[PDB]
Amino acid sequence: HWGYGKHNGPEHWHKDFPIAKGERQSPVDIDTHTAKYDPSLKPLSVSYDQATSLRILNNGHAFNVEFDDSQDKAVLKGGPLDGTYRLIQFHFHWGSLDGQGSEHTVDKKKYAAELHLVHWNTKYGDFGKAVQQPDGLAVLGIFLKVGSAKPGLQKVVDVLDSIKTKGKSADFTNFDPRGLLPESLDYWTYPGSLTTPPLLECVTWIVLKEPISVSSEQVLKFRKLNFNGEGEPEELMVDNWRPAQPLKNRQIKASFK
Ligand SMILES: [Co+2]
Repeated sequence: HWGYGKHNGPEHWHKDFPIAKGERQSPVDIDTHTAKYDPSLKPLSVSYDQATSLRILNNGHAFNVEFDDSQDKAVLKGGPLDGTYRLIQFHFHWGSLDGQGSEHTVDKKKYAAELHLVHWNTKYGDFGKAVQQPDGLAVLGIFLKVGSAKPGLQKVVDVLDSIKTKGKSADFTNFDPRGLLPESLDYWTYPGSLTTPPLLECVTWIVLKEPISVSSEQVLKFRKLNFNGEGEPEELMVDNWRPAQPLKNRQIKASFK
């Protein structure tokens, strides 16, 4: 099936998913010298106080921390968005080396990892309907660099041993995603896609300018996860990132001067 390996990686995905060569694919390189400030934009509103995390799952590609999205508990509004977008899950993309791992790049810079907080537009009723719409999803992307530890990440790191292999899950209640955010909510935004198959062009991307720092120990534990299932030869879960795709007929807008 699709993956990040030697014979099924991003360069092959177009055979099964021809939209991989589409007009609004993600990620992209963010050129800070061509993105333009848009005074029409508003501040982001991140309302995560009532978030209800449920479970963490190794899906064979990354791990998802899943939320109750059956009410407006953890929502994203404002910015470029019209309406209300509910948090369904977050996950990360990361490298085998600290010099790669992010999906978006900034002036061609790769970060060590990238956090995706995935939200769907409540006007479409559920996630599966939302991904069929151009304005179905809002993904808040946050870069990770290696430096100091991120205290709010540690609960995630310490459950990883329990979900080492594909298809394992564990209870993951009472996790506060606010502990993953940087100080600033300044952002870039553009229209794009899911970065994994089916690569649907349903995402308003909101990529924060300020990275968070995680420690070398935290990243090393991410790199101990496995793509494989239990009882199969070990394939470390690293380098689960798609490279930058052509911008084509899009503009990246900044919320900040
Ligand atoms: Co992602």
